[PDB]
Amino acid sequence: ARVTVQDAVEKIGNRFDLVLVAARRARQMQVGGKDPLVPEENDKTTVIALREIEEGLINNQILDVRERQEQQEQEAAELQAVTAIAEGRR
Amino acid sequence: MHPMLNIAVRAARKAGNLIAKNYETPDANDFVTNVDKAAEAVIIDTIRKSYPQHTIITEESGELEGTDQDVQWVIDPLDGTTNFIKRLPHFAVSIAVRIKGRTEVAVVYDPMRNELFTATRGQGAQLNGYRLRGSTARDLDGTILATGFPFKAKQYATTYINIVGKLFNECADFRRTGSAALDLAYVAAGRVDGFFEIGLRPWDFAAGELLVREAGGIVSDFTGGHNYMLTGNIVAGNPRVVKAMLANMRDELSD
Amino acid sequence: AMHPMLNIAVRAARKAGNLIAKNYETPDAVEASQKGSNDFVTNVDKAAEAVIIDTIRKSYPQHTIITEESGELEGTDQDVQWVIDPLDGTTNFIKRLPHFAVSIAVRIKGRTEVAVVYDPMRNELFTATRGQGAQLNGYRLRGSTARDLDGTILATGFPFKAKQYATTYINIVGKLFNECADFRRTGSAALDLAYVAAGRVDGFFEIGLRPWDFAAGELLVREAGGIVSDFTGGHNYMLTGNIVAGNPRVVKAMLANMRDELSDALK
Amino acid sequence: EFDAIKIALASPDMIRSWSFGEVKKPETINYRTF
Ligand SMILES: [Mg+2]
Ligand SMILES: [Mg+2]
Repeated sequence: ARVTVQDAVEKIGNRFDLVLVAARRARQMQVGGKDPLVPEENDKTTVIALREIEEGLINNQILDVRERQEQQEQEAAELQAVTAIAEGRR
Repeated sequence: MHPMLNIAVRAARKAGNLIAKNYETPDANDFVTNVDKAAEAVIIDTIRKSYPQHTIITEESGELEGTDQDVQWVIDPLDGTTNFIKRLPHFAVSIAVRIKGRTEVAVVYDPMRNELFTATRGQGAQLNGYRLRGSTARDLDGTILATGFPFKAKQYATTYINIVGKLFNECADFRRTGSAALDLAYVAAGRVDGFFEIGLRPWDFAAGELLVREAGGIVSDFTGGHNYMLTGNIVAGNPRVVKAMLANMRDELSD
Repeated sequence: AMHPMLNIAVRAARKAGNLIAKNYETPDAVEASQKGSNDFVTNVDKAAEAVIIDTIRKSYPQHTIITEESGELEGTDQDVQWVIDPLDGTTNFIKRLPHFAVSIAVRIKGRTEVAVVYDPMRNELFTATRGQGAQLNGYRLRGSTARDLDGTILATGFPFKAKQYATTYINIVGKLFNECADFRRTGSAALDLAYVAAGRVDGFFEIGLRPWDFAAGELLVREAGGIVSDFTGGHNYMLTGNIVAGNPRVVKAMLANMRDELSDALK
Repeated sequence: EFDAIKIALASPDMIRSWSFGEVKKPETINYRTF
């Protein structure tokens, strides 16, 4: 249920950065969809992202650190696999 | 010397066939590496079927071992890649088989002109049934230098420039087709008198150095030593011109 | 259709190149003699020049001919010239280095109209006629679409006949090696020009070239999108023999880079 | 792909470089054969 964006722009003191980070999070939740944190009400991913923003648990830093954690896990797993293959080829 | 050479020749045949086939998809930086990987992979299959014991050494895959670590396969599926990137047809496949800390089998195959140079240590290096008798020049008079600009070793840029300047003051002319392996094959077959390049790599010259030495020539580094295997600094040709070149090029080096 | 004089020229160049290939596989039949600096000239030059002259006179018994050997054979007419090099890179054919070509171009009122170069070893046939373009064995030629001096390949020639510029030349090359990726050196001006027009090398330049060593390639690189000039941006390159050629961007960048390194004698 | 626009005159060599040929005849399309 989104009718305004004032709470969101309060959590991010600029409408421009607001829509930017919210579109980034919505793209996350739409393609390669991370599960939406706030329980959706059968709504589009856009308002889901806005709600997750205004609730106070999504912002620029949170998105960046989540991306970095994903990078770390991904690199650790794939490097373990490549070392296993390296032993398998010898 | 017969079976190893036959296997290597068939491998170079398949590599050149695939390369020339893929040479007909015109496009105007990545797919060149893709067909490179593909030729390397079919080479790898040739290595696995025939003699699965030997070990492979490629610029791409590093070194992939089996059980017989005493037989290293140094296979560059492409030399002078930029040429094939620009459709300029001067490129070849370079197969080498080193045994007991020493190169023994060498093959360089250009699929465009169908140039298939083979080399076994001792009995020498043939081409299509012909023996490469090196160059006839005794000095740097009127000779040609298979010169190579270090487009990967820009640190020695100015030094190399001063060196080639002294040379062209003394020598006659250069050549550079942008293919180290084929440059070595050509200086081996007397097509160009002398050769010298900076910052090369074992998978590049692994076969060409033997092709040269079997042709009444020598291969060395810029200081007459034998560490050119890894220092990447190579000068080659029949001994007369190599001596005449070193005597002029020593006194402006940095290594 | 196909330009008439272009057809005659390409037939003549085909015959000359077949004779060249014939002389190639016999490292015995070549009986050369030194004429200049660090280069011979062979009997094969004379044979090919004779074949070309005869084939031309067959269908053109009055056109003027120009050649390094016969100088200028002034036919009864003097507006239609045929600049001929039966061999570019005779040094390479001496050492049997399989990289050379025959070159034939036609000047009308001083303007090059048709031009061909022929590499018999790879059976490559660079044709080019004015106002219609350049073709490689049936494919169009647009030259390298590179837009700057980065990653480019630069074809060049060392002045084995005028080695005085060498030092200067060296500096030039040195300066260029600061930006460009790699150079190319085949000892064959015509094939360098062709490759430029072929988009195989992204730029060419040479100090002190002979008039009949580019008059065929220059039309190729012209009608293949590229431009030619001297080292100062002018059109006097036909006299100075100082050539730069390639797509407009790389030529402009090379000229801007070389404006300083060059010497006043060349400008 | 870019961050600027340059504009200036075009040398005759430049213009001839752009072209892929030289038009010579005025008539455009034959009507008995389109
Ligand atoms: Mg390689
Ligand atoms: Mg000539």
